[PDB]
Amino acid sequence: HSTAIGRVWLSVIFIFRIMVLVVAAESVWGDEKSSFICNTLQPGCNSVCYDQFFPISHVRLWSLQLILVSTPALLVAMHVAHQQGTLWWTYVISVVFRLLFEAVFMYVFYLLYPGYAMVRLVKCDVYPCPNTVDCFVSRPTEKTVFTVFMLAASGICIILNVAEVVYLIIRAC
Amino acid sequence: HSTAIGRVWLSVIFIFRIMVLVVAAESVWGDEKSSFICNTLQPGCNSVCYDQFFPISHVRLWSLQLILVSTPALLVAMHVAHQQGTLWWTYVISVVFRLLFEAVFMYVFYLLYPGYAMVRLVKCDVYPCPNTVDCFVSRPTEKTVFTVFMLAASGICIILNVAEVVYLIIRAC
Amino acid sequence: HSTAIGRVWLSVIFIFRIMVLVVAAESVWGDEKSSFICNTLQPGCNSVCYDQFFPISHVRLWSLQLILVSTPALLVAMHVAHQQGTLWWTYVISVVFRLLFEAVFMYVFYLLYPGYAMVRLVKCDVYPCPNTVDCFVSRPTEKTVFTVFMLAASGICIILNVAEVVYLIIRAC
Amino acid sequence: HSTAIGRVWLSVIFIFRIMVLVVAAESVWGDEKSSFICNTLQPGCNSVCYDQFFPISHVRLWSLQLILVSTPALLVAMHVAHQQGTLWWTYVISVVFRLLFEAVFMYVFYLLYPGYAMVRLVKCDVYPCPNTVDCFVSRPTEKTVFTVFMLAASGICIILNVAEVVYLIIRAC
Amino acid sequence: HSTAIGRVWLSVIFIFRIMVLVVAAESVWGDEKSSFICNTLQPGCNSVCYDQFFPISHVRLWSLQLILVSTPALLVAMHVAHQQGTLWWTYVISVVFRLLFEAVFMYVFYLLYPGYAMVRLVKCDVYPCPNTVDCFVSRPTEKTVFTVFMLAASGICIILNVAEVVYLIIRAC
Amino acid sequence: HSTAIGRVWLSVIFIFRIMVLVVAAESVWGDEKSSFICNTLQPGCNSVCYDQFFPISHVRLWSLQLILVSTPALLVAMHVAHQQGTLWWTYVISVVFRLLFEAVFMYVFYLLYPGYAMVRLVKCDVYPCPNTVDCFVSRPTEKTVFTVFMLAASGICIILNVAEVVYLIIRAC
Repeated sequence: HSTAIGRVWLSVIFIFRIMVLVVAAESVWGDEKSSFICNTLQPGCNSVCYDQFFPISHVRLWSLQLILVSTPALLVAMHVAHQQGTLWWTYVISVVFRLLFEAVFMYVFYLLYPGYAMVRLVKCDVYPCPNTVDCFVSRPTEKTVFTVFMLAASGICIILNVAEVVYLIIRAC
Repeated sequence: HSTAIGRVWLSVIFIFRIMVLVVAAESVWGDEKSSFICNTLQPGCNSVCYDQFFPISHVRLWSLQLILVSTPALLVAMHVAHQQGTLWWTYVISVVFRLLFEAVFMYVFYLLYPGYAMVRLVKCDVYPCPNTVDCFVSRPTEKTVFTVFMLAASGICIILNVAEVVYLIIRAC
Repeated sequence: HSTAIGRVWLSVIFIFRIMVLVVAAESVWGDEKSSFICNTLQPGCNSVCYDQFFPISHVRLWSLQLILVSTPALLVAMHVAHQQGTLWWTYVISVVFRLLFEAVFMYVFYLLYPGYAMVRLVKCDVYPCPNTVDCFVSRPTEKTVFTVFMLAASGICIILNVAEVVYLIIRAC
Repeated sequence: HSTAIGRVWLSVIFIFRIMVLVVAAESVWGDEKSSFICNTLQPGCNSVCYDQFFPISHVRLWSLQLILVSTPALLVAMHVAHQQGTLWWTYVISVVFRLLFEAVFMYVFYLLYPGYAMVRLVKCDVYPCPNTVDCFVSRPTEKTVFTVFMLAASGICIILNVAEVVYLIIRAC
Repeated sequence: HSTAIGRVWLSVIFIFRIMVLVVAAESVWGDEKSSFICNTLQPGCNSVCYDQFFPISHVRLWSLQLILVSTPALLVAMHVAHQQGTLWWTYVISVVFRLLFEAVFMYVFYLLYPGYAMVRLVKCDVYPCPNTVDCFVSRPTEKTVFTVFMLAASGICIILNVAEVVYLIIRAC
Repeated sequence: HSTAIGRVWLSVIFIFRIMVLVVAAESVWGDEKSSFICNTLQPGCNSVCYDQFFPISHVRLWSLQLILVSTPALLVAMHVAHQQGTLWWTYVISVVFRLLFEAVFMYVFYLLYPGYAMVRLVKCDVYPCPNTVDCFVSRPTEKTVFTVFMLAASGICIILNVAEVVYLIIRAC
């Protein structure tokens, strides 16, 4: 029932995000916290500083995004298999929710990590760490590269979803 | 035999909980105890303080909940395959037990963790740790985010199960 | 050839034990010995004290129990597939051996771990540890919770197997 | 083409050895060398003492044994599938080689580990460790229990293979 | 629709790259950063020096390359399955993009790692490491061997893709 | 199209090498470098000495050998499936290349590791390690046993491949 821009391109880009996330989950972000060390001798400051600068990691943000993005698609597949009416409205609503999930997660990424580029050193000033301590991020450049790849793919998904809605509206009218 | 509110929505939400739990099991809670350190030099206080504040972890609580929730569904599938009567009563009983398991595990979550928000620092006062020691939770914010997601999905399951019972009762009458 | 009490309930409970054991194997008991530390500075006392108090871990005891319990079931399936007589006697013998394996492993659990509740601190007095040393068990409460779940499921299996034998005897007579 | 004593019992026991070995490979013998510590401060003596007392571990000895035992069975299956004559001689030869592999590996186990019972402490006197040092085996009792299970299953395989040869000879004559 | 030089040789070489990358991902590059130590006592200099000399690791560069190389192939397969016109132009465009991805990633490898040979010692001069510190690469020779294998396979892919384009053009004309 | 000596024996031996390599990859060679320690206090000498004495590990040498050995077999399978002429010449060429790969990798094993027997202690004299330092190999005897098994299987493959060529030549003439 889908048009060519979402049947082929959107599915392939989604598979691309799946494969990239799987590669970068255990490998790039495997030692995100274990190798996250701070210049201070205060016990327990590695954990609090890591949590302060990484409230939720990129992989798990992308993992949650991919699950949320695929949820309307899973709903349609579950709904179609059980019904088998006007399923066109159901599909366009699912695409709209998919677009909203992409936009929301991209905006969440902007809020959580202002500036899509990891930095080697982060200035951590939180209890119990005295004054400001220097904590070092594991693989900042590698994480930045995969962040650019995932964000670019997400932006492509946003554009493709918008084109999907426009194409379906034009098809209806 | 199920209605639309449980055939599609409840199944999709259950799959959502499965995928989120799988993502958050090895990744978020992988280093829950290894990186759980306390400010004291007393040997063995990391283990006792972790056990005191985490009698059972969220992932394993959710893992047990998902197994328990799916158990009445597994019973019906096993019963139907072997019988192949009035299976409607069997299904509604399974839904009621599924609702009870969701409510019980949510209440257990309330008892074990009063306040659905991890804190960076926990005040541990237990033998052999002298007086009160400061122990630090690994990824408190990330665990809090996944706790909110899982609890929200569980609440949706509770609402959907209640709607399932009401819809079936209305269908019968 | 089986009756309803073992065809459905016993199989589901067995699957429940499988899923719970898989969840609790790598997660709960993954760091049973690595995080098992003692208050003494004597080298090698962590290993000997862990072995003294845990001659065989609960997961491996349950893993061996599940393999042993499923062995008569595997024998019948292997025997039936190769024969395809009076297979009723073969089935009831397999159920009896399954019941005996459940009872033996439960009794073994009683002998190895008198008192089905882990304790945070264990008093270890064994060579080369001088006098008595304080060793700390990893996740004592979480292991206790899963021990209760597994033992309760095993007790249900014992009751269901006894009911299976009684039902088959009543059916024959 | 096989008789009942090897078609059912031998196959089930082989599956039992497979399942037990898989359970005991990553779990029991996972930390065989990492947690193998010696009482000396001499660097590198943990490795040489572990190698001296464990030239080849039980799991890998059993893993090699299971591969070798299944090799004549794999040869027959490969030979039959490609031929599809007097395959009875081929089968009995495979059983004889299977029996020889079981006996050889059991004898190898006797030579490598005289006395089928792990000991907590081993007296290591090898370069560069000065004089005799005390090294501690990880999970000696748990490894002993699984050693007894595997050796008992191997002995059952030896008896079943001998019965297989005798039954086939009686069938021929 | 493909000719023999790409249907057989290109596919086999791609499978060769997949298998080699899988073997060398967890094994060779598993401890790339954990065992990457520097001669300095400055905290956090292992991470910054590793990132400076390895902005993105070879395995993840190859993993991204393989995903990108297979993307036009995945697009054609997705497009063909949904269409089922002049698909010859679509295929040759996919081959051209595949060739460009191979060339771009090979050039990226040249830029990121000038000189396709790992060195045991790297001179790291970056904040906060004082002056120049000596950092040691894990398995430099083994990584060099797999780098040569992967680059040689990539060069073969480039040559085969060029031959694919030439053969198709000759076939058309 | 293959004769009996390569259809059955060569395939079974190849499967034997696959299973042995899989068993010995994560288990025997899992801690090859992590537990490779040297008697010196010079930082970074564990890595350089390990690389000096193990330019490429046995498992990865065998993994590359198995991929290379199976490559001509994969080429024939890919070629046959796409053609479906004189495929006999193609098969014998593949066998010859398979024999050459076996011989080349065995000779490479001789060059990289002169003497097919691991030694507990290796005399490392390389920068920055001062003079000659004593480094200890992890599981030298266990690695030696698996080296003998793999080399013996490789020698059997060489003999079987030579017999395959001779048998095919005799069949043609």
